[PDB]
Amino acid sequence: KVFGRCELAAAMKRHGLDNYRGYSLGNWVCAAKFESNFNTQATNRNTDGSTDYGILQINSRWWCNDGRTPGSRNLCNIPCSALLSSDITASVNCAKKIVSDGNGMNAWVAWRNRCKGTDVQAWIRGCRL
Ligand SMILES: [Cl-]
Ligand SMILES: [Cl-]
Ligand SMILES: [Cl-]
Ligand SMILES: [Cl-]
Ligand SMILES: [Cl-]
Ligand code: NA
Repeated sequence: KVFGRCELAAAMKRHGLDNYRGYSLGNWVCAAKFESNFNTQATNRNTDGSTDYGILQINSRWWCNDGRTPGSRNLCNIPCSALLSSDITASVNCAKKIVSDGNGMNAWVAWRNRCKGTDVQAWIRGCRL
């Protein structure tokens, strides 16, 4: 599923991401835009053999099991394929664990390079929330 901007904002708000660990909703929408272009089916392979999955490009090196990342962890206790669903619940719940692990949203490279320090409220401007 390719979300619209306001559609995704509303879904993330319903799932408790607005101001989660102090990160306003626009931070999460901005991260999703630049990580996946709002596409739940996005995958990308990393140099070390791990793979990033879904709307927030969660990495199999630490967070999910895809059966092809030897020596990795599965800290969200999910198969990576669950992060590709049209229902974003699994991605949001895993993202909550990630952002709570000490480094905040700096875990998302695209957030750090394209969202951090910008006017992220623009990503939810005009949306009915
Ligand atoms: Cl957009
Ligand atoms: Cl915001
Ligand atoms: Cl594995
Ligand atoms: Cl949902
Ligand atoms: Cl933080
Ligand atoms: Na893994």
